[PDB]
Amino acid sequence: MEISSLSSIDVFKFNSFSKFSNDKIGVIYDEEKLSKFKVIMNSLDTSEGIKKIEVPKDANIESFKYSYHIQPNLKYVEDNNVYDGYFLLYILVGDSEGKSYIIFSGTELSYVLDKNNTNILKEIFLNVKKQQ
Amino acid sequence: GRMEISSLSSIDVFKFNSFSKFSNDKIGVIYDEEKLSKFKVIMNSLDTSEGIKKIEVPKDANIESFKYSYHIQPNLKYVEDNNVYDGYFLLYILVGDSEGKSYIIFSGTELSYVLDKNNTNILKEIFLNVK
Repeated sequence: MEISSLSSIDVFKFNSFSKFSNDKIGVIYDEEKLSKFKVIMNSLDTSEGIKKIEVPKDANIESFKYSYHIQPNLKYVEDNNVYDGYFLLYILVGDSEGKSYIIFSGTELSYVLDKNNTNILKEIFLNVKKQQ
Repeated sequence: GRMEISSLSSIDVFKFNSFSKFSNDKIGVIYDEEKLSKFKVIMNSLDTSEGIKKIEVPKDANIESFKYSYHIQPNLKYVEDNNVYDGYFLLYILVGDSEGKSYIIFSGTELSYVLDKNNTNILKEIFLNVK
């Protein structure tokens, strides 16, 4: 299963570490931001700058530049066929050490990302706005 | 991104013998997943990364300036309109000049890209010891 494309990322207020948020902030549609997030998502288990870790249970949102619950809406390839899918993620971008975290909602699967990846995440999540 | 490369099966490598005609002088083939996956990422990021820039085709590039110069045929699968298709590209590639830059030119077109030092380092890994 490989992500071929993202169509959007729905962005929600980070209001829980256990339940995916229904407090919607906005949506990311920009092709370049989506392409950069795809690359990160496809490199979680194969990059020197990303590491699988236990869920940081004592993390809090005030320690990070950006904290959101996000739903990347995507297409993936499996068995030479294309499928529509999504993920429900908690994302914590840019702590005091320049690290970031991605947690898969409803699981204990999580990753820590290095400064290089954090810089990319800061580009992706800059000025998330509601059309209002 | 209406067309997204999902995977590469190989890259055929040919001698860089022209700036106008794709070479049929075969040197070898790259099969390594680590290498192919890195090349895939570059090809999908040509228009969407800070380290790659669309440029006019270089008018006075010399193969002697580069660590590697090849004509390459990446063999691939891509997604378009919810289908997986077989495809390929015919590229001229110039890897690692004295400024650490690399170039990709699409054979038979005016489409070309310059790649930064980070990408050049990746290309050097991909094109090390072609057999």
